[PDB]
Amino acid sequence: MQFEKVTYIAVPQKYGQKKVGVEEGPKFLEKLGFMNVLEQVAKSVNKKTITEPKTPQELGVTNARNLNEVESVNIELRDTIAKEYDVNNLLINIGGDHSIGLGTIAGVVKAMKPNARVGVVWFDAHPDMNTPENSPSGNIHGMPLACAVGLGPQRLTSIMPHYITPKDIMYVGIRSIDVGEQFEIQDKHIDHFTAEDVKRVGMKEVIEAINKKFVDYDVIHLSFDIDGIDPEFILGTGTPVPKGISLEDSLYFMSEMGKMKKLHSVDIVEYNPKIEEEITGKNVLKCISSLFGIK
Amino acid sequence: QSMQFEKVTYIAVPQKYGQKKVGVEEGPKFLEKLGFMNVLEQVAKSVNKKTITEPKTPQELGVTNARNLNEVESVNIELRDTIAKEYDVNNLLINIGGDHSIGLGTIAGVVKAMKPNARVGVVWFDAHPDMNTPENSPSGNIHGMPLACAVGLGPQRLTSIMPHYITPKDIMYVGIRSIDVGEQFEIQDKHIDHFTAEDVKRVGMKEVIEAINKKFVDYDVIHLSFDIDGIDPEFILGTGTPVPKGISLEDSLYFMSEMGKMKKLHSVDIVEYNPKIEEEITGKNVLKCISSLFGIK
Ligand SMILES: N=C(NO)NCCC[C@H](N)C(=O)O
Ligand SMILES: N=C(NO)NCCC[C@H](N)C(=O)O
Ligand SMILES: [Mn+2]
Ligand SMILES: [Mn+2]
Ligand SMILES: [Mn+2]
Ligand SMILES: [Mn+2]
Repeated sequence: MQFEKVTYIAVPQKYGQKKVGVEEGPKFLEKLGFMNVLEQVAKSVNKKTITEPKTPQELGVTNARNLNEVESVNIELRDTIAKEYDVNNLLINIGGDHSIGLGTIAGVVKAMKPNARVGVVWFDAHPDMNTPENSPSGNIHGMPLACAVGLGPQRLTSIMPHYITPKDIMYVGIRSIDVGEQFEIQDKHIDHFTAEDVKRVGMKEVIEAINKKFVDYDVIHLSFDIDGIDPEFILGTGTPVPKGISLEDSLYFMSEMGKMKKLHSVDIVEYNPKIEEEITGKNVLKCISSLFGIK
Repeated sequence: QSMQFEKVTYIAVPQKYGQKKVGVEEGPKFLEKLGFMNVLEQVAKSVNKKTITEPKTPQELGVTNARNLNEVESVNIELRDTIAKEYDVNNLLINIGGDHSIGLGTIAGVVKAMKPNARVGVVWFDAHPDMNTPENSPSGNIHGMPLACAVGLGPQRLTSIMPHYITPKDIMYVGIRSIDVGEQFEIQDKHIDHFTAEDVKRVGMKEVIEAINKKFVDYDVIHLSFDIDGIDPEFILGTGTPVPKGISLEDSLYFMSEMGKMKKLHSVDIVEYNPKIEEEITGKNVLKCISSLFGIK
C-alpha cells in the first residue's frame, strides 16, 4: 500500500504576511530530515519548487498587501498542481504562509472535471475567511478561504477555475475568529470544531464527522496550518494562539486523515524557522510522519 | 547560478557493502541535512529523486575474495536500470553514495542508456584506481574493484552487469596516489591515462582539464565519478580510506568548476562520504565541490 511516487512542491511564500522566514519552511524541514521521511513512503519523489518572488515587502497600511506576489505564486502553484495531481499518488505542498491555500485548492479544482466535488479540511487556529474590506491586517494569509468561495478581490478570486462553497469546508481547531468570519460560519452553517470543541468531544468524533461529511465527495484536500496546534509544541509560527490542539491529538488527527482514501493532497503551512527552528520543525515532522503512518 | 536545467535527477545510493565501515550508507541523508536539496534548487525547479533499495543483511567480515557480493550485485543492478531510464543528455543526473562499488552500477547505467555503439568516457577522481580483482585485492572489498569489473576483469556476477565493457583507453584518473600491485600493472600495461596527485601539483589542474577535453573529443558522453578521498585529508576527514598528499580543496573546486562546463558531461557520482567518521567539515566541503560543479561559489 506504498505509493509509486510522492509529489513534493516547495512553496517559498512570505508575502501573505509581514514576518520574514516562513519562506524558508521547506528548506528547514529538509535540513531536519523531511526527504528521509518521504523515503519511507515512496522510492520516487518528484520535487517542484515554486518561484520565490524577490521584491521588497509592502510594510505600510493597506487592505491587500503584496497582491502581485500572492497572485503570481498562487497561479504558478495552481498550474503545477493541475499537472501533477494524481488520485493514485500523494501530493504534499510545504509552505510558506497560508495565502498559498488559495493556489492549492485552485490547483485541485483545476485538476478535476468541472462537476467534481472537492472537500476541504482546514486545520488552523484561524478560519482565513476575511476580505480586504474587513481584514484587520491586510495580510492575504487571512483571506484564502474567502477567495476560494468567491469573496475577495477579482485578481484572487479569478484564480479559482470555479468557486468551492461554504458547505465544502470542515474547520478543525479554530479559536481566533474575526467578526466577518463568525458571520460567515454562522450564516452559511459552515461545519467546524473549535479547539474547545475538540477537547470536549475528542478527535475520534472529529474524524467520524469528516468521514460522514465527505462520503459523497470525489476528493478531499487537507490544509494543515501548524498554528492549529497549541503553542507549547509549535513556537516557530507567525500568529500563535493559546489553547490549541494538543500534539497528541494532532498526531492522531494526521494518522486518521492519512487513512482516508479520498485524500490525495496535503498542505503544511506557516512554519517560520527564524522564529523558532528545532522544537517546532521536529514536531512538524512528527505530524507529517503520522500522516504517512510512520510516526 | 551558471547552470540551469529543466530537471536534475538525484539518485541516493545508500550502499556500505563494498567496504567494512558502517556509515557511508548515510552519505545522502547527511548531505540533505547540510542543504543538498537547496543546492539543487539553484540549478533546476524540478528534482526527480530516486532511492536505491538499501540491503539490511549482516556484513560478511571473514576471509573472502569478494565480500558481500549479493549486496553489491543487487544494488548495482537496480542502480544501472534506474540510470538507464532517467539518463538524459539535456539534463543532469547526480548519484550520491555510498561506497565506490556503486561506480560499476553508475557506469553500467550510462552504458545501458546509450546505444550499444556509444563511446562513454570516464573521469575517475580518487586516491585509488579501484582496479583490483578478487584474485589480487588485499582486502576483498568490492569498492576497490569497480573499474576492473567495468572493463570486464572480475567475477561474472559483477562484470555481467555491464551491457558491454568499457576499455582501459576510456578512463582518465585524477588524484591517484595509493596504488596496489595489480592496479600498477593494469595502468602501465594498458597505458591508462592518469594524473597522480603529485602530477597535478607539478603541472596544474588547468593542464589536467585540457587533457580531459582533448581525450574525450572522440566520445559521445563523459561520466564523472568523484571519490571524495581524492581530496587531501586536511579538508575531507569523513571517509573510510583517507590518504595523505591529496588534491587541495582549491584545485578540487577548480576541477569541478571546469568539469561542469563540459557539454558531454551529463552524469556525476559523489561517493565515499562517511558522516559517522566526521560529519560537518567534510559534508560542508563535499557540498562546496558539488556547488562548484554547478557553477555556484
Ligand atoms: N496564520 C494565518 N493563517 O492561518 N492567520 C491568518 C489570520 C490572522 C488574522 N485573522 C488576520 O486576518 O490578520
Ligand atoms: N576508497 C575506496 N574507493 O576508492 N577503495 C579503496 C580500496 C583500497 C585498496 N586498494 C583495496 O582494494 O582495499
Ligand atoms: Mn491558516
Ligand atoms: Mn493560522
Ligand atoms: Mn574510489
Ligand atoms: Mn578512494
